[PDB]
Amino acid sequence: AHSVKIYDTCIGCTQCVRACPTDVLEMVPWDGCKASQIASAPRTEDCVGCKRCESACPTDFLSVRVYLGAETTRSMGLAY
Amino acid sequence: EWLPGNPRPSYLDGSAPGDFGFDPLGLGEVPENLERFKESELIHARWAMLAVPGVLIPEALGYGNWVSAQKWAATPGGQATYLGNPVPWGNLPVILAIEFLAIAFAESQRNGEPDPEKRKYPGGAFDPLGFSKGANLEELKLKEIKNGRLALVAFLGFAVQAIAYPGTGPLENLKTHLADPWHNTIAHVIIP
Amino acid sequence: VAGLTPCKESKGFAKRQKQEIKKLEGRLKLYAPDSAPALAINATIEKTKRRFEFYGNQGLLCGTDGLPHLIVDGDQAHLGEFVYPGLVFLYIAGWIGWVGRAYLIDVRTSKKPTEKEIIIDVPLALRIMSKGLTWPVAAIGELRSGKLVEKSSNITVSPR
Amino acid sequence: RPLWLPGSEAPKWLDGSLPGDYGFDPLDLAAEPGRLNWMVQAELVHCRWAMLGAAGIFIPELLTKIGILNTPSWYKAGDATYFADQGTLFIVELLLMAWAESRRWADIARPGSVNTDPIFPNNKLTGTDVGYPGGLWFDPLGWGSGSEDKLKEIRTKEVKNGRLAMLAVLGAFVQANVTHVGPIDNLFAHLADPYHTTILQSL
Amino acid sequence: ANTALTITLSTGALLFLGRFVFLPFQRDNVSRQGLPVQNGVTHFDAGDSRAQEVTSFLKTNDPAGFTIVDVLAWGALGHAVGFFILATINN
Amino acid sequence: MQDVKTYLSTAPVLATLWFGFLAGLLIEINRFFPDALVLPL
Amino acid sequence: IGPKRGSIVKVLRRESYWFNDTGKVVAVDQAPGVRYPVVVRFDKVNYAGVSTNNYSPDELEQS
Ligand SMILES: CC1=C(/C=C/C(C)=C/C=C/C(C)=C/C=C/C=C(C)/C=C/C=C(C)/C=C/C2=C(C)CCCC2(C)C)C(C)(C)CCC1
Ligand code: SF4
Repeated sequence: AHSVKIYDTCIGCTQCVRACPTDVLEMVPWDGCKASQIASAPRTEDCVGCKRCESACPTDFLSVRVYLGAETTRSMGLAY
Repeated sequence: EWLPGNPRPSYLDGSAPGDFGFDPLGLGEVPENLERFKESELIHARWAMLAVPGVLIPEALGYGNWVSAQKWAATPGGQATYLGNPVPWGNLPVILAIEFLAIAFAESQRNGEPDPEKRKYPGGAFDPLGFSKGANLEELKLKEIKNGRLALVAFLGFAVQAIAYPGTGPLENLKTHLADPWHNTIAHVIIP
Repeated sequence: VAGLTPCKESKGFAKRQKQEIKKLEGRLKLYAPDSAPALAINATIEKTKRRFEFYGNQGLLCGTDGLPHLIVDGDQAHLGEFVYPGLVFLYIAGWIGWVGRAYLIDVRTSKKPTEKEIIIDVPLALRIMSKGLTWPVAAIGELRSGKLVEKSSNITVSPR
Repeated sequence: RPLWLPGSEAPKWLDGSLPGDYGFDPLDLAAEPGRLNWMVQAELVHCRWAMLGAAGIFIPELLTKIGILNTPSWYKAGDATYFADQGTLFIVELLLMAWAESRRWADIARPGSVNTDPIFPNNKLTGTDVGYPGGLWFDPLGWGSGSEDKLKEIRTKEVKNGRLAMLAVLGAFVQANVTHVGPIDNLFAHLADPYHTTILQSL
Repeated sequence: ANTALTITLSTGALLFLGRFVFLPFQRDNVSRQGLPVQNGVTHFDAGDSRAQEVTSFLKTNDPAGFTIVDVLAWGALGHAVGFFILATINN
Repeated sequence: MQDVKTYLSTAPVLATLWFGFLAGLLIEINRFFPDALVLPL
Repeated sequence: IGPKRGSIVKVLRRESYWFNDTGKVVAVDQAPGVRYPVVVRFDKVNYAGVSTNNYSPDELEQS
């Protein structure tokens, strides 16, 4: 549904994963930062699109980026 | 040397005839614009030096100024009096179609020269008296633009005297100035 | 000028003076002549008569409505309508703009530049509020010396 | 050196070399580098135009009060008729001011450049400092040369007499605006009743 | 008046300008500007069959390249000037 | 006064003291010189 | 790598808040493979409220 993209400006601060309320983001190993980890979005079909990860990203400009695309019953947040 | 002590710019070295360094606004700063400005400053000046005898000598001989000898074309009948004699072919569609043919053939043949120096001073057929093929060449070109800029300032004077004082000509502005010169100046135009 | 009669010879402007005192005179009829609210209306009438005799003596232009109109083109008769108090204004408004600009330069080279804007340093402020008196000589002086404007290489620019 | 305000620090730009320096730049109008070169030239024309101004405002009006010239007042001198038109004399002045000030403009910009004659170049001005055009046309008695301590005193006397004339001429201007009486008569109305002829009484 | 002489002389004046005066000015400009170009290619090169420049209609036998389109262009100005003159005279 | 004058130098107090002086001045201009539509000077 | 620690740099990154702004370098990572090693501290925060950001040496010049 929603497309969440991680860019190489990430410092591995992990707070995009901690702010995620639908378990989209996970921290995979990486070689481009001091923390040696970058975020990724394997369960991007579960993304509501709330951009809590973009609110918690301290990198200017943002490393996690959520693009609101086709919206399904996962990304609409319904219970009915 | 239009201002003693002023630094002349890098694009005005003094080797040009009349290169006095007068460019405060920097219009000739572009090199290819500056080559057109040098062949524009001379056609303008040569038309202006063909205009100052075309204004004063008709006025000094008594056939009116350059405005009242020009208002006949707006009139349906003016008959085109030349030296006090009406020419038979002096109709407005006749003399404009010749001017849009003869001058346009002259200006198109002028623009066809690829050399940027023969566009300035062609010579040859346009110099039959052989002064270009003489001992003095640089000072006569300085004589061209010093006389030319004087007539260019003169024609600017000629035009704005007609706007400020309609119905009068430049020798009639000279005769008005020669009577009481401390009362009738540009301050009559500046201060109404 | 612009089809407007002068207010000293305008019959509509004198009509508005007549119907304004008459409104205030009828307000005075229900008070005692030595009472305290009657002194306020009597001071209002003398304030009105001072106003109408001031508008006619300044060469104001009155239309068909009997109202003074301002000519802001820059007329030699009408300088005090727009040009004279505009130059008085822009001097005062440039004084506000020059002492606020010079305060920000004086606090940008400080230890905590953001605490000097919520808490304005009055000895630093009052020593340049006096200096805003001569500000056209200091604004064009900074313009000619290049200190008024900042070069675009040191200015935060949003991307295309 | 004495200063305009005791107990006040002199500004770093006014260091005391300039004739007439009393450390008086409270609003910082000559702080900038290269600016104090322009403000001395501005002071020198203004002081000399005011001493020319004070000799044409007060001296012919004083001799009118004695009655040996019968010259009109300076604020009504623009209404007086002459052999030339009053509007015409403005533009003839600013064509002559276009020459005299632009020769002065190049001296401030490029010093030592326009001391030579435009026509007969053997005639050269002997002035060395900026703003002091020594020569036969301007200093024929040669009083502008000598020791530097002696030259500083006579340059101090130009501007102290010049700043007084600036205040004088600015005073005559406001006196003729709110009282409409010439300024020698304003002096003679102040030696009769000084406590009743004051700026508050004239508003 | 004189419609048959005013129109003929004014068309012949503009065709004299088109053939002998402004023909190096026109032939240089139709080569410097060239054909109209979209995205680096000609409109006919991009696929428009209706944008092909005609060559049988432009096949001129004049030695200076003065074709029948230039007859229809410079002669059209000679009638525009010629009816400018006739309307101004008849007033 | 190392902190009382710091509070008095804050943004709302200095806006109140300046605009109290500013509106205090412009009212007192509008008493002795009222109905001023044209500057005579 | 990096220009210098404790030096004044100007950011050439277009999408940063501090583009054409004076910043102070506090840390340069000398480990290989790091894309943005130079840590630049700024006197002004961005809209997120932070002043610490990592840039490459290609996106900074000494000023
Ligand atoms: C010499 C020669 C020749 C011949 C040629 C010819 C003869 C030509 C002609 C030509 C012509 C014969 C042309 C014509 C043309 C025409 C045209 C082209 C027309 C057009 C028109 C128009 C278009 C107009 C318009 C209008 C209208 C319609 C109406 C309104 C107005 C107007 C006017 C605008 C040849 C080849 C043999 C060769 C040799 C030489
Ligand atoms: S919050 Fe931003 S900087 Fe931190 S790990 Fe996630 S994407 Fe990287």
